[PDB]
Amino acid sequence: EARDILKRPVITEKSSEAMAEDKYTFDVDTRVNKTQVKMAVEEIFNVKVASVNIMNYKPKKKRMGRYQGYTNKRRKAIVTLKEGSIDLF
Amino acid sequence: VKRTYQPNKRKHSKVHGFRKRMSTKNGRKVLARRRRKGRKVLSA
Amino acid sequence: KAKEIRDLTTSEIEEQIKSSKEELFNLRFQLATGQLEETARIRTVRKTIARLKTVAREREIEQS
Amino acid sequence: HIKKGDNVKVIAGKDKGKEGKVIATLPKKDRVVVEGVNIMKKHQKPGILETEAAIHVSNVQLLDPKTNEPTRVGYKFVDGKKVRIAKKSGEEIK
Amino acid sequence: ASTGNRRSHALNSTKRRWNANLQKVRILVDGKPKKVWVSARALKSGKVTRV
RNA sequence: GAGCUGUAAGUAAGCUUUGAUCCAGAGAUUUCCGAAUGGGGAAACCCAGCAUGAGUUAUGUCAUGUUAUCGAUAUGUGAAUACAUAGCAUAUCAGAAGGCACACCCGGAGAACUGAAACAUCUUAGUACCCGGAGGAAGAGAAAGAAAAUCGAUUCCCUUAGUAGCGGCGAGCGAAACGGGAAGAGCCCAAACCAACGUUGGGGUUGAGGACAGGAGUUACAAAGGACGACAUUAGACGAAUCAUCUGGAAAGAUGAAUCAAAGAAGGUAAUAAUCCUGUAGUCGAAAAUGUUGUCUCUCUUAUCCUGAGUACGACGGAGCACGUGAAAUUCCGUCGGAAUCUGGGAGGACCAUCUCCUAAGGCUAAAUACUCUCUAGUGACCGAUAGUGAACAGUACCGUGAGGGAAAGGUGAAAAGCACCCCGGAAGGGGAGUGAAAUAGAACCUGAAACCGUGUGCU
RNA sequence: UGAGUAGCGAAAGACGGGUGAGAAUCCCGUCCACCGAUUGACUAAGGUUUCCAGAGGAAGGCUCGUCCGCUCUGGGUUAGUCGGGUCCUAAGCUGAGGCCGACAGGCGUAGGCGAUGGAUAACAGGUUGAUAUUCCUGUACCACCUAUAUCG
RNA sequence: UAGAAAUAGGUGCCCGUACCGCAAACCGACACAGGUAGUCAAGAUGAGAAUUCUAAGGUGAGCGAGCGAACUCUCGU
Ligand SMILES: [K+]
Ligand SMILES: [K+]
Ligand SMILES: [Mg+2]
Ligand SMILES: [Mg+2]
Ligand SMILES: [Mg+2]
Ligand SMILES: [Mg+2]
Ligand SMILES: [Mg+2]
Ligand SMILES: [Mg+2]
Ligand SMILES: [Mg+2]
Ligand SMILES: [Mg+2]
Ligand SMILES: [Mg+2]
Ligand SMILES: [Mg+2]
Ligand SMILES: [Mg+2]
Ligand SMILES: [Mg+2]
Ligand SMILES: [Mg+2]
Ligand SMILES: [Mg+2]
Ligand SMILES: [Mg+2]
Ligand SMILES: [Mg+2]
Ligand SMILES: [Mg+2]
Ligand SMILES: [Mg+2]
Ligand SMILES: [Mg+2]
Ligand SMILES: [Mg+2]
Ligand SMILES: [Mg+2]
Ligand SMILES: [Mg+2]
Ligand SMILES: [Mg+2]
Ligand SMILES: [Mg+2]
Ligand SMILES: [Mg+2]
Ligand SMILES: [Mg+2]
Ligand SMILES: [Mg+2]
Ligand SMILES: [Mg+2]
Ligand SMILES: [Mg+2]
Ligand SMILES: [Mg+2]
Ligand SMILES: [Mg+2]
Ligand SMILES: [Mg+2]
Ligand SMILES: [Mg+2]
Ligand SMILES: [Mg+2]
Ligand SMILES: [Mg+2]
Ligand SMILES: [Mg+2]
Ligand SMILES: [Mg+2]
Ligand SMILES: [Mg+2]
Ligand SMILES: [Mg+2]
Ligand SMILES: [Mg+2]
Ligand SMILES: [Mg+2]
Ligand SMILES: [Mg+2]
Ligand SMILES: [Mg+2]
Ligand SMILES: [Mg+2]
Ligand SMILES: [Mg+2]
Ligand SMILES: [Mg+2]
Ligand SMILES: [Mg+2]
Ligand SMILES: [Mg+2]
Repeated sequence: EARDILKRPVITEKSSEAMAEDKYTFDVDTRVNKTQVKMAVEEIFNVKVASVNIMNYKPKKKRMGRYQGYTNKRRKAIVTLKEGSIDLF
Repeated sequence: VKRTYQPNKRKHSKVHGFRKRMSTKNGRKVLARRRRKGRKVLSA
Repeated sequence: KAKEIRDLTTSEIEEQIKSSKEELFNLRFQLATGQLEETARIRTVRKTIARLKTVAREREIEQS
Repeated sequence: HIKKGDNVKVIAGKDKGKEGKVIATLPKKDRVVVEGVNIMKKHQKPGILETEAAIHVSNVQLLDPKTNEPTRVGYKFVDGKKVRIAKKSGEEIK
Repeated sequence: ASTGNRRSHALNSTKRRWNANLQKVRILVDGKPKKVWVSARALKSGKVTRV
């Protein structure tokens, strides 16, 4: 289930600035806790995790012509590595 | 001057929410009427 | 592929499910980093997993 | 009943009387693209492209193998297979 | 209890009920003694015996 | 049987004659809320117990199952209290809950405006609303009947008949039997009485009978199953016959000459097509599932006593009967009283006598009948965008705390061929040049009336 | 039509420089002026992306607009200790059994839910375009777990 | 009451967290002279959180330019 917990890496200027400090940002499944995220990261990337910070993002109002709607709600986890490194690219 | 509507999330949910409607036969009648008419929104 | 799956032992089906889920995970990470561009591989692996779980359930229902 | 690669005669439209190979088939719209038939001039932004525009399938007709006259096509069975056959002659269509 | 009409001398109609003459006695229901409301006419009939 | 990855263009990356997309039958998967049921809760969320399993030295975390209440069964255990019971714990069952087109149906409960030219009896009306229960129908049903020469369960249609009658005899309300039809079906108990250890079997079921002395069937009349066949439904397949010229952007139109027809229904195709396409008449077709069905089978069968008791019935108060308590029989409810036992009992519109018909106080029963959210196939001297659904593109937008109210909005062209390129302009917008039959068909796109707004000027 | 009419919603602006097709209205600067028991700062409710950056100027903005709480594209909210839950109860709501009621239902025992109150372990500094007692640095505390020697 | 340590190392979940917030974002159909709970409380003067001017900090109010008639409104003599 570890590969169901982690959906995708988040690559932004802020997330790259965090990567410079050995912090890796992932979009995760909205139903998981940060302990599950830590275990999933450890299982997938064979690294040691110092800590996990997690946050929720509300759906964003969005439109395409007369069709207004929302984006999906998101859960964002920032994973601080104790040892190892993650080669996303 | 103070107007009639002073919004309150808790008050609104407790008086008009889904569970309050389910709590009485007439509230369930409201839900049935709104389902029959085809409303997108059945309650708060 | 259902014919090819049908010739594998139950444990092998489980072994292929795990490795297919690993390849699918890798494809998503490549896509999110703008490095895949071969986007049809995602649906192929997804349906293969579906087929693998379909047969596993079929045999787990013939045994019981 | 009209397939890609077929030799067809155009029996209605501007190019009525011309023959050509069926380049493409659009079964959902019931239209075919016939080489050299219904040439459109489109204004390409990044010249004037000249290419075929589809015409309705009912405006083309197959030509009989023997008489080389337009023919409607029926169907017959030979060893569990459906084969196009001409109405005018009855010989199987390629 | 049945519903009917109370009728005035001018025949004005008003809805009314006719209640049974229920009396609270113990009748040993389903083997177990139990105080239940039972009509006096039922007690006269004899289907239900008290105590 | 060649394209395909929805609407739905666009690429990108792919799938597909080693048979894809697609259609039908059957399977598998099926998050969370919701009766929602482990507990809570402001629905789609939060928090747990127990058992089992991952993981970790270990805790934290996770996975899977299970845990509502009331019923049901069966194992204990235990009060006041001695036996007991109430109660309590545990296992097993998975019976109920909630929803609806809930339109038709049965029941409980039940208005008012209104009419009476006021109004109370009466009417609206046992209607509207509310509540309960179900079914594909429901209800009714096998004479204590209709009647007055006899019929023979119920229901429904016609008629009787706006009659008889009811009615502040006002306004109004308003039958039934006979006759003609649709459909058609009859049955099971309780009792006496036998066999056995009061409870089970046997027996019996009515207008005088009972006690005693192969043919019928799962549609009631008892109830579970199999074999084979049939048909139909849910995908589909085949399916006759036209060419030429003219005008046109385009022919199906006109003209000339042909053909098919169990097919001249219809729709499409660049204008109006029986013969171009999809079809039509007609014929063919099912691996699978679902029905309805026939045969075989398979089942079952060969007046001494009794005859429904707190009943019938009666008084008082009400209700239902077309009928308002009246000459009011007939049916039901509350309260109170309260029979008879084939020499019996009930009805025939108060009541009595005779006569005649029937045999209450237990139950079951198809069909003819009611309705349509639906499905399949069709139809219309029905609408054609202010019409027709509120809605051709929406119970949306919007309004309201909420219940709730509730719009506007269809058309380029045959085909996007949707205007390359040049010029003014920041753009918008234009003038050319092209496409097109047409661009005053350029997307605010068929036609483009009137109000209204401008420019020019013949007379004034 | 009324009609280029009424209005354009409490107030102090001036100039320089810039940008631009276009500037009283945008940016920057200096001077001037207004609030200051507040026109300042921080919490709560309520709203729900309006926040940040880059690009834009049809519509919206009572004028203008190069600007914007407007449009396009891409981003932004980090907690063992803050507030709430895994703690507690009040009013009130609900309520196994239970009592009552034509139906529907009403009431109520144990119990439960329920803060506006009770309990409860983290502080200072730094840092971004946008977060910070949450991130980083420094120094702590609390609960549980394990390892190396009475509880009630 | 019945009843039946230090030290070292490790672990610590969910929800909220942007922004406005006495308002241009909340309630008032509006970028509306209104309504909106609590907290922080500088200096001069003063009894004072009155008054006037200032600090911190914020702001110049989303139409302007002239003219300086009647009349209307607010203000002074
Ligand atoms: K055609
Ligand atoms: K924050
Ligand atoms: Mg957090
Ligand atoms: Mg649920
Ligand atoms: Mg639940
Ligand atoms: Mg619950
Ligand atoms: Mg059960
Ligand atoms: Mg159950
Ligand atoms: Mg129903
Ligand atoms: Mg029902
Ligand atoms: Mg009247
Ligand atoms: Mg009901
Ligand atoms: Mg019902
Ligand atoms: Mg055919
Ligand atoms: Mg044909
Ligand atoms: Mg022709
Ligand atoms: Mg009898
Ligand atoms: Mg009556
Ligand atoms: Mg009567
Ligand atoms: Mg009478
Ligand atoms: Mg009588
Ligand atoms: Mg029109
Ligand atoms: Mg309409
Ligand atoms: Mg043009
Ligand atoms: Mg132009
Ligand atoms: Mg031009
Ligand atoms: Mg043009
Ligand atoms: Mg024209
Ligand atoms: Mg037009
Ligand atoms: Mg005007
Ligand atoms: Mg003027
Ligand atoms: Mg005027
Ligand atoms: Mg004036
Ligand atoms: Mg003015
Ligand atoms: Mg102003
Ligand atoms: Mg001042
Ligand atoms: Mg901004
Ligand atoms: Mg403007
Ligand atoms: Mg914006
Ligand atoms: Mg209660
Ligand atoms: Mg009761
Ligand atoms: Mg509190
Ligand atoms: Mg900030
Ligand atoms: Mg903040
Ligand atoms: Mg603001
Ligand atoms: Mg303003
Ligand atoms: Mg304001
Ligand atoms: Mg205000
Ligand atoms: Mg003071
Ligand atoms: Mg002051």
